[PDB]
Amino acid sequence: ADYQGKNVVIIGLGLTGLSCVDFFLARGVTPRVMDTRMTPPGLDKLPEAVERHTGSLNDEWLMAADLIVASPGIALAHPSLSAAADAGIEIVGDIELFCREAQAPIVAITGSNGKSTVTTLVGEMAKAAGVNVGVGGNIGLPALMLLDDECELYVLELSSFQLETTSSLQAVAATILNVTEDHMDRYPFGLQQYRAAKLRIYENAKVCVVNADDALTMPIRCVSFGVNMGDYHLNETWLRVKGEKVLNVKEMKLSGQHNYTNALAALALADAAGLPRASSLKALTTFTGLPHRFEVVLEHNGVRWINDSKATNVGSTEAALNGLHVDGTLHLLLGGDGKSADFSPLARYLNGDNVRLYCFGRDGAQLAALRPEVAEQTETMEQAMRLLAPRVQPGDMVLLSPACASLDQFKNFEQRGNEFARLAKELG
Ligand SMILES: CC(=O)N[C@H]1[C@@H](OP(=O)(O)OP(=O)(O)OC[C@H]2O[C@@H](n3ccc(=O)[nH]c3=O)[C@H](O)[C@@H]2O)O[C@H](CO)[C@@H](O)[C@@H]1O[C@H](C)C(=O)N[C@@H](C)C(=O)O
Repeated sequence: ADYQGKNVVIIGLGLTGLSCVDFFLARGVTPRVMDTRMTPPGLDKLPEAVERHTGSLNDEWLMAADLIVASPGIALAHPSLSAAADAGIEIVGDIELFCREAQAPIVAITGSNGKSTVTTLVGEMAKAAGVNVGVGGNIGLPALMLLDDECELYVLELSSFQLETTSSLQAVAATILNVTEDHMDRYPFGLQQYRAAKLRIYENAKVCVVNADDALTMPIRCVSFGVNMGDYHLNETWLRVKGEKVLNVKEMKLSGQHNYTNALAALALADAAGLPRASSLKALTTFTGLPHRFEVVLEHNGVRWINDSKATNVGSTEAALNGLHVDGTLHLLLGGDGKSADFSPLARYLNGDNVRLYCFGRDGAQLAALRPEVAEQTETMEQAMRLLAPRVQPGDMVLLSPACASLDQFKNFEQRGNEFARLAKELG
């Protein structure tokens, strides 16, 4: 697309907003940038020639714009932004800008849990085939920074927020891995509205890949994956495609059923994107996992300290707890900004004599109320760690799986996971 001479306004001075500033500058367009945060993180890195407005949205800028580029962290329902939409002013996000520019097939992945794992796996499968692949999006590397003429395949992790502002995505293969309650602070029409954002990923997708065990992943036919059913399903555990064994999961470094269905989803996408299955299976055997995703950061004196800081919603923490074997006591850390989630689905995991909860952050009290007689509540994760650490015995597990966003107290979930790992190494 061509932006020359257009009045471009970017909302968001984070990672996305900075990559858009550079995008436009490289195209001979100086945008203006605003953010409702008084001192947003990207303020320091903004080129000096770019006008910026912080502490609020600027309606004079918004109503004057030819194009508004909204970072995923601003709600389209923001009254300033709905006013501009009502005036007919075009509003896109960075993924939309990317789709207009990208000149290779895109594999697009969203879901409440499993997103980064499946995105990375497809990237590894591409690489195993010798394909020049760009991997980014919500996984952390702004998509516009992937744009490269030598690139042969793009693998995008996409959030519901990013999908809301995207209209030009025509994925070669698209999946919603699963839909579970998240971001309810951004969706006042609840689960179905959230689901509706995610369902945009299927629009104009050549192959849609659905979770046969999750009805909400299906369009209101798709290739399916599931546990007992699906085109890609599980059979010691085997990955199968239509009844034929393709991989004994003992070859995988990843474990857990939810990761075997992740592997199925990734293989489905890779097959649809045309990647050779043999090299795709190869990548499945090499991939060791992601940082902050059920990551053992210390195993010492018969205790494992596990960094699952990436568990920022209830479904993710369920995937940690569901089927979890612990020889002694599980010391479970929960806490942060729960984004108005119902935490009560976690209750069925917290029974018995071998569980201790340490709840912190903004929604610490609602987390501790899950089972009051086994729960401590502190203000911070550090206080919680120093509380639990004396109590830890050989055989125990210490699990940070906080079911919450970290934004109330931390820069991001990575920072939260790093601080846990330092304290584990200190106290363990
Ligand atoms: C909230 C969000 O969608 N974050 C994704 C985004 O990061 P970026 O730094 O660009 O975010 P942003 O849009 O500036 O928003 C960050 C924070 O700033 C706040 N913010 C943002 C703009 C504004 O004017 N006002 C304001 O208060 C937001 O509400 C949010 O609390 O773009 C990055 C590159 O694509 C992503 O990696 C990053 O995903 C993270 C890791 C995430 O938490 N995503 C959510 C959606 C999730 O996975 O569930």
